[PDB]
Amino acid sequence: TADLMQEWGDAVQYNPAIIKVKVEPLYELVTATDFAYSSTVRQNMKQAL
Amino acid sequence: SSHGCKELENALKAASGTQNNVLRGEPFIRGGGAGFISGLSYLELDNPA
Repeated sequence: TADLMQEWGDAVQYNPAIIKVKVEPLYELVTATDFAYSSTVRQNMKQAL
Repeated sequence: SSHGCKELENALKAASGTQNNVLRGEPFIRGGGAGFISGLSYLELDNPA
């Protein structure tokens, strides 16, 4: 019934799912501001991935 | 006296029926609360408006 569709759509605001995603590989977080040798760790991750 | 009969019947009753019934529709909405979006975009077949 269109009532439970309305109720579902209202509830979705508070507990939504992810419909479209755009992502970057996790190694782009390994940054010299956080980790020494960061370029080596990054390249390791690039291979491991 | 002599007598002779030959008697024949042949009957063909073919028939056929077909029905194709197709229904489509796509409400689309931008703006408004997600509950009202879902409650309106759900197609009520008796009132597509």
